[PDB]
Amino acid sequence: VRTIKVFTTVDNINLHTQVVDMSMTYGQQFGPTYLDGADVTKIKPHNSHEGKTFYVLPNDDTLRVEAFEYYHTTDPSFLGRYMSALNHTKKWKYPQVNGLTSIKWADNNSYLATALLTLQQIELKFNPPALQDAYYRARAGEAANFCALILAYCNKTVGELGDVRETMSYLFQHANLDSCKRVLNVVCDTCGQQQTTLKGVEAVMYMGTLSYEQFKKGVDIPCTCGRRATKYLVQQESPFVMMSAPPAQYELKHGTFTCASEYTGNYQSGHYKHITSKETLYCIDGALLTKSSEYKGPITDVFYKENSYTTTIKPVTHHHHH
Ligand SMILES: [Cl-]
Ligand SMILES: [Cl-]
Ligand code: NA
Ligand code: NA
Ligand code: NA
Repeated sequence: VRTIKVFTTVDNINLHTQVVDMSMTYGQQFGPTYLDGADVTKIKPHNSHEGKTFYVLPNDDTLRVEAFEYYHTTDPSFLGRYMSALNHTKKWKYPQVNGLTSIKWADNNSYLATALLTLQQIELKFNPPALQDAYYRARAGEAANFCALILAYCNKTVGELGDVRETMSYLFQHANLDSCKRVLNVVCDTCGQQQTTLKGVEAVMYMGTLSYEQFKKGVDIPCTCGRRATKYLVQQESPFVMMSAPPAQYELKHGTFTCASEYTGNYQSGHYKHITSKETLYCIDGALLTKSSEYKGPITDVFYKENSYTTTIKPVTHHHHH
């Protein structure tokens, strides 16, 4: 019997010494097994494998705890999905574009590029150590592990079409937003008013208008007493807000927003671009960069800086002048 020593892991930090029989596959001994993303389940150990680290699934109590502590998931397919994605994302390129880590287009990944660019411009701290560690590396230019984690957390495979709003939602669900608070009021014709308080992810996301200013002034909505009704922002406490809507032609004005995403083309037949407001408006499209003084396009998501906002207008005034 010929053997080699290898290490198994679920978090690539805590290692577990193993002695493997070179006459059996990794799968026969460990279950599903990966070497830096590559599936070696059906491969028998090589001499060159000695001392190397292999990912396995969290198939015993120790690994189950290590994987939960690192990733904050007990989804049994998570490690396989992460490794499957990493085998691709490690071959992607991550150019620095206008000082930010982007992603060269591959595998329908434009939604990931604009999400990654956005993260580098808003204040957001991740909760799972896995995302903390990988995002730090991404900021330094080595974003393969971070991108593979995004795929795994969002349950998207490489090549699958993704939505930026949904992707940000998943990332925010794995981020510390406990201090974020939103208070809204709805004026329902002359039938009454209703205030609502939102926290965390729900305090920083809105679907229906791209304009933060319009949300402060008021948006028209239905209520039980008709379509003469107005919803507006009373109070906001957060370091950013994200305003989203179905793609529509929209003008982005320098200095009035932080960054945005555009979706050109048709449904499930299109492409995302990133627009960032710096000294001028830069459009980052993967590895590509252009500039303009004004930008108009089919915008889907706009990000704004915030700290603390409180309205200085009474309900009836928003209802009648928004
Ligand atoms: Cl972080
Ligand atoms: Cl989390
Ligand atoms: Na950030
Ligand atoms: Na950086
Ligand atoms: Na959270």
